[PDB]
Formats: sequence, C-alpha cells, structure tokens
Amino acid sequence: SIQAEEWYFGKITRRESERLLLNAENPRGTFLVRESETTKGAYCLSVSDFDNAKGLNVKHYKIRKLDSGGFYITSRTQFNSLQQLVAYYSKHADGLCHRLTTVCP
Ligand SMILES: O=C(O)C(C(=O)O)c1ccccc1
Repeated sequence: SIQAEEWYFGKITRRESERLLLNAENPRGTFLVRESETTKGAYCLSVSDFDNAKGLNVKHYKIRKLDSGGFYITSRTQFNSLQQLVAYYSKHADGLCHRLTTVCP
C-alpha cells in the first residue's frame, strides 16, 4: 500500500518537491514519489543530483501505471508494485541520474 510508504509524499507540487530536495545536506539519490501534477493516474519520482557542472539539482521522472497492473518508467523494465520499482532503482542507475539512496528528509 503505497500510501503507507515513508517515501510517498502524495499530492505535493513539483516546486515543493524541489524545495525539499534542494538542500545542501542531501546526497545524490535523495528521493521522493508524488503524484504527477497533470497526468491522472501517473506518479513522479523526484531525485536529487549533484555534479561540478550543475552543482545540486533535481530530476523528475514519470512513473506510468498499467490497468494490466505494472508500474514503469521505461516500458522495457516493468514491476508489479511501486515498492519493487523503488527497490530495483536503489540498486541500478540505468537511465536515471543516480541510483535511489535516501528518502527525502
Ligand atoms: O506530470 C507532470 O505534470 C510532471 C510533474 O508533476 O512535475 C512531470 C513531468 C515530467 C516527468 C515527471 C513529472
């Protein structure tokens, strides 16, 4: 049950997610999952990143959900639950800016 997850921030805007993530104390991969502002039934994975080029910054990835049950960022890599998706991206960076490391404070 996604709403019970401490990383699920629910109905917060993109700007608020950036306010929370743009904190000097957050290491790369600090994240949160929220609802998409404009896509009904889709969620967003907001992730903090850091490089010497851009410094501290935030990326937003859309998580699609199938009525057939799967969750995914890219259709080639699907999961049975949002929880499994988070667990997989905590170990593989794949196309994300960084692997998921710590839940946003
Ligand atoms: O869906 C949106 O409106 C939105 C957002 O809420 O920032 C978004 C846009 C691109 C990727 C993830 C999320």
